[PDB]
This record gives sequence, structure tokens and C-alpha cells, in this order.
Amino acid sequence: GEEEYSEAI
Repeated sequence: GEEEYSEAI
């Protein structure tokens, strides 16, 4: 998920 990238970090 491109938007989940921020949440991933």
C-alpha cells in the first residue's frame, strides 16, 4: 500500500 508506507514506518 502506497498510503500504508507512512504507517509502515
